Amino acid sequence: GGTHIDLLFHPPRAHLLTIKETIRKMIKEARKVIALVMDIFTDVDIFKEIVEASTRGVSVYILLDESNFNHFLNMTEKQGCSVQRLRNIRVRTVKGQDYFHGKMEQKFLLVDCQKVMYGSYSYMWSFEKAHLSMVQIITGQLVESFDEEFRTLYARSCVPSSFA
Amino acid sequence: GGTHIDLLFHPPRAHLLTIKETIRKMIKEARKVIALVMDIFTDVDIFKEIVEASTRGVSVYILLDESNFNHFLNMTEKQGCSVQRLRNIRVRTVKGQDYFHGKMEQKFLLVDCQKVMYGSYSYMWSFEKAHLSMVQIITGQLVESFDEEFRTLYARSCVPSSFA
Ligand SMILES: COC(=O)[C@@H]1C[C@@H](O)CN1C(=O)c1ccco1
Ligand SMILES: COC(=O)[C@@H]1C[C@@H](O)CN1C(=O)c1ccco1
Repeated sequence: GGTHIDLLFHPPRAHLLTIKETIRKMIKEARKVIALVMDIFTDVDIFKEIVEASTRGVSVYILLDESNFNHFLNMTEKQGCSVQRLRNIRVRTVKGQDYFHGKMEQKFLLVDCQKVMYGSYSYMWSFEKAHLSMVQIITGQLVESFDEEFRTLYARSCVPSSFA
Repeated sequence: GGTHIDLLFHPPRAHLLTIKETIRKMIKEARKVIALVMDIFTDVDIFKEIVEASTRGVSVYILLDESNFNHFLNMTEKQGCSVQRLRNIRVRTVKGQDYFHGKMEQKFLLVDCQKVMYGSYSYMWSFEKAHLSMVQIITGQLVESFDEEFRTLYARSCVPSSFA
């Protein structure tokens, strides 16, 4: 087996779902595991879908850029929905080399070791309404390289300071 | 023919060249055309390579995020190297929908309609020294989709205001 890749764009071009609707669909259809690497995560709709998935029993692992993590924490506080009290979600932070903050500038979503969304869309209102972006939907062989990269990032991640 | 994809990382993992050395190599080996879509372009080494390519006769088309274009202009002024006086380089800007600036958040390099570098590396010192990032080197069938996306972006681009 090879690798299959479909492109999606924001705004949409020659496909039926927006990128955001495709993210929510990927998450709603997850059976086993969600592995997410994201620079900035403030989009409440996407967060809700991930929380719902975790309540069905899906194991969710989230790696967030350290410098922007406060924005995720602010969003989860506003929502009354602490990741520390959700048993099936683990969140850790990843940073680069400071000099000015070094950042984890990689974004992808990996579901059931089966499908990846890889591209320039960040989970924020601005990507739904303001920015131009594109992603690949990847299935097949190359997915295993994303699994390996998620594990690689996970190994260099830290428990966030906030958490006890 | 299908599509072939190799991953590269910053910092490097199981490959010989850094992403930046691979960018310079792609550019130095271009025979015909370079098509670049970039959010922020301040890296002087990469810029030098693109100028050299244009002086060999390579047609270079650069699409830059509008909101960050001043940073490119500042870099080319510091370098004494105006894109308006280089006959084989065209530069245009692309913007999103403002509300706060909407941005073109897509980055890729497309050389000779043959090879693409697609991923999270921006052409700035910070990506060489501080940030974690990854790209794909793509060849084969999927390259034609990047060609089509470059043309799509180009059609929605503007002459930058500075230029006369
Ligand atoms: C599917 O929803 C949309 O495409 C909306 C509809 C119109 O408001 C344009 N738009 C944008 O999101 C956008 C982002 C960058 C440039 O435009
Ligand atoms: C090939 O050059 C490098 O990898 C340098 C060497 C060491 O200084 C680490 N590094 C980084 O660029 C970096 C970016 C994010 C985290 O580390």
